[PDB]
Amino acid sequence: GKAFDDGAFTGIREINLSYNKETAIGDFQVVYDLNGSPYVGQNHVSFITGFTPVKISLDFPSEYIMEVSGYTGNVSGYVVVRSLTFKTNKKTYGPYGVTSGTPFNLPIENGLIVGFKGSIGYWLDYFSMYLSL
Amino acid sequence: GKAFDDGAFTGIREINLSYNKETAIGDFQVVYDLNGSPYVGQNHKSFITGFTPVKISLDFPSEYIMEVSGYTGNVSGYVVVRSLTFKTNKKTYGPYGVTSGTPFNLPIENGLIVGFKGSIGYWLDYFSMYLSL
Amino acid sequence: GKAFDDGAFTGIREINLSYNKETAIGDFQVVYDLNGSPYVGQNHKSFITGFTPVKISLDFPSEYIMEVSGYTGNVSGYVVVRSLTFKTNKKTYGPYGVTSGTPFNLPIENGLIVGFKGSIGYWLDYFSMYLSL
Amino acid sequence: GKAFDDGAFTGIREINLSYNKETAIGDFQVVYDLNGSPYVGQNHVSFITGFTPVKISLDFPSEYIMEVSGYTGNVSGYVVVRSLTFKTNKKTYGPYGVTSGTPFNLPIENGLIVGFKGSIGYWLDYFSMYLSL
Amino acid sequence: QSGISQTVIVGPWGAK
Amino acid sequence: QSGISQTVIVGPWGAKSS
Amino acid sequence: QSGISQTVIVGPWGAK
Amino acid sequence: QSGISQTVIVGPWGAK
Ligand SMILES: OC[C@H]1O[C@@H](O)[C@H](O)[C@@H](O)[C@H]1O
Ligand SMILES: OC[C@H]1O[C@@H](O)[C@H](O)[C@@H](O)[C@H]1O
Ligand SMILES: OC[C@H]1O[C@@H](O)[C@H](O)[C@@H](O)[C@H]1O
Ligand SMILES: OC[C@H]1O[C@@H](O)[C@H](O)[C@@H](O)[C@H]1O
Repeated sequence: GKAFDDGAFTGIREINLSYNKETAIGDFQVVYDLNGSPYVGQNHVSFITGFTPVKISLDFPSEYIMEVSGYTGNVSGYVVVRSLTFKTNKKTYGPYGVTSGTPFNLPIENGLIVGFKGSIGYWLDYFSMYLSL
Repeated sequence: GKAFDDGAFTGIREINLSYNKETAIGDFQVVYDLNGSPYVGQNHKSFITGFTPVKISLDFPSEYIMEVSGYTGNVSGYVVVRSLTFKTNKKTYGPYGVTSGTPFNLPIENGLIVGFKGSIGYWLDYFSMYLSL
Repeated sequence: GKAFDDGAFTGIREINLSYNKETAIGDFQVVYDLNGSPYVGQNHKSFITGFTPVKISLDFPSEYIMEVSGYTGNVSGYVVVRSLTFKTNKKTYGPYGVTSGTPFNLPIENGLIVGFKGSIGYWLDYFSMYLSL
Repeated sequence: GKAFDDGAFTGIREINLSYNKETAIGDFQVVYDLNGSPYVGQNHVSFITGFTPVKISLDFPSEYIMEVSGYTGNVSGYVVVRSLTFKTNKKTYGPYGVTSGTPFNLPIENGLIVGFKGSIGYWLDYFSMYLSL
Repeated sequence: QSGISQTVIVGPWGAK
Repeated sequence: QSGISQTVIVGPWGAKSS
Repeated sequence: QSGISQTVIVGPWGAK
Repeated sequence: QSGISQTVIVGPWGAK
């Protein structure tokens, strides 16, 4: 897929992703906070269409992500991120996608997610997160 | 179990743990680096015995942990850490324990594990890791 | 004066300031690096005019500031920043302004300056710097 | 002089230094905090005697240093730290020594001093500070 | 603030 | 905590603020 | 060093 | 890179 790297910012305001409940995560875009002002990140789109859009609007800065979890597994021959769930100090967003396969979860006791990087072809191949105090 | 918190240090030099092929992880102790000098962490022991000891001696500072993975699962009605695997930039240590239950894994692209905290009763109930640049 | 706070970024590409050999530092504007891309910070201008412009273009990312020094002192009954000098790993820029009053200097052994904040009325009243690894 | 480097810790609990009204700072020793436990740093002593001892006991962790200032100057042909002042959120300790020469000051808006390194011969030749969140 | 240094902490994994 | 990232800040130098 | 700020990064999860 | 944690360091002040 096409690799992307948004870099690090001051926080997260909104997450816009698309998914297909029978395959995996597709598009991924983040509206970051950049020193008190919204910063619209690049929209990383799937090579194909047919996904269901989802807008996760956080009540920044009082609301923030405390845990990210999901599943990885095959879609055709490719290993991709099939599902994602975002848990904040206020609500749980998701799960979005196929909740089967190999699970993974990242609970954060102290710190914040301040950026994303990864790769997207037909689906989200993989992703990493920038963490900071 | 009895909670413990080693706190944060400069790095990791050696990890000493014990496991039982039929249950889970038992004892856990770490030799940290504190500004260039070894610092021996308190030995966190299980309430029982019958475990197999394992010594992971890292070639500090050229060798460091890049990924920690394992499994959590029910043992005698308790959710505990049944297995642990440590992957450094030089080799893989483990798996130690029982590779059954729900997997988890924490790969690190940039940064270092500099401390551990958790709880141990008959077995390792849970644990968290301090991360830093 | 009017307070400003650019916030924290990933690096510094260019610094644009103005001074007067008889008073102090006037205008201050920074072009930051934001995850590989230039980010033009707001231009913080003096309430008055008559200053001499100075452009400090750094050879990012190979060139970075290693020390900031200057002088603070009384001008028209106010305490302000009268002079500034920026020393990088390649060259020394300045001093710009009046080198009279109380000196100050911030040498950096490890780390980077990634942001500025302060206040400007007729002149630069004060300023602080964001530091990061 | 003889160089020293205490490294970085969790915080500062007590500072023990000595000075002479006619020369400069002599001995320097710090009792750090290491994850909640006091850690006595090595006592860095002058090659000579005749200094006046000072003990700065901070009300850790509610009290912490917000600014360190002092003077550097020539003493018997050597450039040394002639005076030091420690300002916390509760009180100001010092100045200790002679406030003659070139002043320097390090005010901290956000963050903490967590370690010291430097050199001491007859007097404190120079010093640097570790900063962290 | 407090005079205690902070660091990122991830987890816990295991029992809740 | 809050959802805002923080960094070390040194200063200010100039007019007194505290 | 270089003039670029660093941050802790965890992952990746998904394809190797 | 290094198995050693790093910290911001400012200074030195005094003799060069
Ligand atoms: O997303 C799954 C796959 O999508 C394809 O379009 C691409 O060629 C592969 O490299 C992989 O990214
Ligand atoms: O290790 C699993 C369990 O072990 C028991 O000994 C202890 O009483 C429990 O609280 C729990 O820790
Ligand atoms: O810059 C020096 C001064 O400039 C004046 O214009 C302003 O009213 C003062 O508050 C102070 O900022
Ligand atoms: O402290 C000032 C001087 O003290 C002397 O004892 C030492 O030999 C010098 O190198 C210098 O350190």
